[PDB]
Amino acid sequence: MGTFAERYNIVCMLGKGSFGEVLKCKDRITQQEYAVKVINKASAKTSTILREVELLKKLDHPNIMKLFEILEDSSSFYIVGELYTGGELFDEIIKRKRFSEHDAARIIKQVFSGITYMHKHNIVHRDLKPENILLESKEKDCDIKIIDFGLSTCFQQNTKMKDRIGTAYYIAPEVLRGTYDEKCDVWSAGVILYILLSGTPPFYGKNEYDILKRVETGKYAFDLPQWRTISDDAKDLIRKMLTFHPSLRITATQCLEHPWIQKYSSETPTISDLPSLESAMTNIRQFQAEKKLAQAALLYMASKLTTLDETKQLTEIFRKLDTNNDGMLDRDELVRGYHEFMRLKGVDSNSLIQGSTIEDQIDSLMPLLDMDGSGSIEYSEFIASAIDRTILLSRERMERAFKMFFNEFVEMLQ
Ligand SMILES: Nc1ncnc2c1ncn2[C@@H]1O[C@H](COP(=O)(O)O)[C@@H](O)[C@H]1O
Ligand SMILES: [Ca+2]
Ligand SMILES: [Ca+2]
Ligand SMILES: [Cl-]
Ligand SMILES: [Mg+2]
Ligand SMILES: [Mg+2]
Repeated sequence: MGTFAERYNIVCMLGKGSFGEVLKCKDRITQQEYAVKVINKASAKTSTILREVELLKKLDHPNIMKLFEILEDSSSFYIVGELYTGGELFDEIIKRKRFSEHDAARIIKQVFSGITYMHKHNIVHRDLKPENILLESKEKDCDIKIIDFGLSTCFQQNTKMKDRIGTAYYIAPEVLRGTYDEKCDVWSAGVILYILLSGTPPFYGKNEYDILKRVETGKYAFDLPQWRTISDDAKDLIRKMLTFHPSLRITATQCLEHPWIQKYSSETPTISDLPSLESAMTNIRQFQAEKKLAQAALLYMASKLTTLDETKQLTEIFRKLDTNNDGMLDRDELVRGYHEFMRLKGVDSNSLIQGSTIEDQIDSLMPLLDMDGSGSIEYSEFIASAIDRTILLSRERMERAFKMFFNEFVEMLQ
């Protein structure tokens, strides 16, 4: 475990939910701010708790809440995560009341990418709804972040503190029968998508009694007038997600790959991205030239101590390279991105041999950037190798890296 009070100062409260309370805290050395969920230990239901929390920490996906550490004192567990300032997707729906097909697809693609990644890691959300999706900031096209999952097996929730009425719109019919498989998240995501495009829940009613009665029948329609102005492709995706029988309901990956999603997720590099692509390429080569000790040390600092404001350019590059929208870079995506980079420069990729091809270059690189051997370059691995090492050289950040384990320490990093 570890000592929370030594490392962090509590600044203010941010919210209260089912499992505990969420506060803003500040790292005493770096002054970097974080969100911390504080859970009373008597609420447990600590060895297996830390084991399941460890899996949560290693989730590394741009649309999933990022957790940095779990600390403990005599009364509480502290789960310290990235701080998001844009509020709940719920509030954005209220303000806009509904979204263009282009805007809805961009939002729901991120939900699909996050849920796919969760399911591949054997995690079911079980309460997916707009109140549990935060915007990372107030910036226009910012990433959304799925929150509020993973603790239901280890800790006792207070049913009162959860917004039951809100949840009811979103629950799959099999949940009313005691079932919580992966497919229930797909149904909830389909309710979200229905709402993004129409502004209205597909299963609706005055109060919770009428809503749940409609959920149990599974019956919904595209009868509202605004559905006449919405494409058949979007309706086809919704019909596949809101299938009554979970066995016939499509998977999250099939959601992510649906043609309607692909049409509006064509982000690809352009001439204006060349400065940052060139920046990323130089830093990656330097990273791939440093020894296994330096590399693992750099990954640790980039993934835990960098800020959203410092990774924003690299996050846009990552998204443009991520052709299949799953929030990870596979071998072919790096090869294609390399080819696109050269094309944008006006350079024939065959000039490289005069001393190997893009394909040989990437295949030699994959074992060095995929430090965890996952088969793909996750977000934190890309940032660590592509970030300018200069920003990681902050004295405060070195101080924090040291304290987690000095004059010699600083030189070794340098
Ligand atoms: N990472 C975060 N950044 C900012 N606010 C958060 C974060 N996590 C939770 N919150 C706030 O705390 C509330 C309850 O959190 P939760 O119990 O995880 O649903 C959320 O609805 C947000 O208002
Ligand atoms: Ca990908
Ligand atoms: Ca990996
Ligand atoms: Cl949490
Ligand atoms: Mg205490
Ligand atoms: Mg919540």
